[PDB]
Amino acid sequence: ASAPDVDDPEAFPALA
Amino acid sequence: LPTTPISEQ
Amino acid sequence: MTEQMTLRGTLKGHNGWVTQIATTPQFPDMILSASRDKTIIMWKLTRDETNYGIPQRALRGHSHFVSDVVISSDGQFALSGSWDGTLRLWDLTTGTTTRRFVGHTKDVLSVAFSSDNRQIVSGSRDKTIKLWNTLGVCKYTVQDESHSEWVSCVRFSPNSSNPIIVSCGWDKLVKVWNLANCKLKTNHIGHTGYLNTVTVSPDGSLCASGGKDGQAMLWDLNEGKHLYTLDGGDIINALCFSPNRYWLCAATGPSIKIWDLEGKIIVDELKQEVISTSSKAEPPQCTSLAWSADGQTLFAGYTDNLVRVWQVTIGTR
Amino acid sequence: DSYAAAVRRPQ
Repeated sequence: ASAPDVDDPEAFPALA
Repeated sequence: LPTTPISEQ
Repeated sequence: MTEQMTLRGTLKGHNGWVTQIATTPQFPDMILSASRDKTIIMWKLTRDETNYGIPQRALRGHSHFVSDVVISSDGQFALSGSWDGTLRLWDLTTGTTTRRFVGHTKDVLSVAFSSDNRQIVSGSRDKTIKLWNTLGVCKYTVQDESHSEWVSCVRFSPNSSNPIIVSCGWDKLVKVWNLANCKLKTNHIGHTGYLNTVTVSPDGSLCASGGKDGQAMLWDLNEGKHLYTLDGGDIINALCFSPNRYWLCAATGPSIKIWDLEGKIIVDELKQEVISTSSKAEPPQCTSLAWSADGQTLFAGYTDNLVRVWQVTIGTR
Repeated sequence: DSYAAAVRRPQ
């Protein structure tokens, strides 16, 4: 699998 | 066992 | 007026080895400490004469030794790892596990929070590094070019301009990973023993590694070159950079050695007040270190279930 | 300066 897109906001949601 | 610190890119 | 460190007090309440200590810049009066009693104590720094701090809350969800704990930038959450193989995200307001991170098949040895808190990285005894999001989903698993032994410490670089992850392991290697593609960037060789900890300076330009061989090597993270090696003289269990001074603190055996990075000299050596007892047992080992937000206080965890507090006092000559 | 620069400075 390719490395996840860091800038992608849905792939890496903010912590809240 | 290493003797000197060597790093490679 | 050389700076010196004095014992201000100890934090009591843990029932196992204090494995990690975490502090947050947002809350100067709150620290977290993991332990082998499977709990994390949230402390209240009362700074009273009787006690420097008392336990305020306990995070009780892990079924084995808690290895690592980190607080969020906001200071409201705490990520933790354990020998149960899972990570737990704690809401510090209520003390409940918001989320669980599953996928590691062996004991989790280190967990780190990204600078922007949008990424999570963990190292485990199954020789792999896993990258998670805040929803508990393992986005990537680093198995190519990974450590051949246990991954003992994983850290993020505070510099956002340099998105890298530093990782040490028992294969005596320090690996720098490019976070953009989760691929190996540098491979630092030179340690003759297994590595226990890696720490990155507040500017994300220097990395310190240490472990069994007792040597604290400093590697440039901008240029990927070895810089200096400091003789700890004992197994390095924890490493820390002062947030405001050019200092490197190492938990070498039962004592803590502070090094002035400018002069490559020892500023102070923090030895516990060894009682004049006939016991031949080795003194407790310092296993964790943490600097406070302002950098005037240092918290050290030991194998006698205590968190000793050291103050940066201006010592007149 | 930087932390790496501090180490780079000769004693």
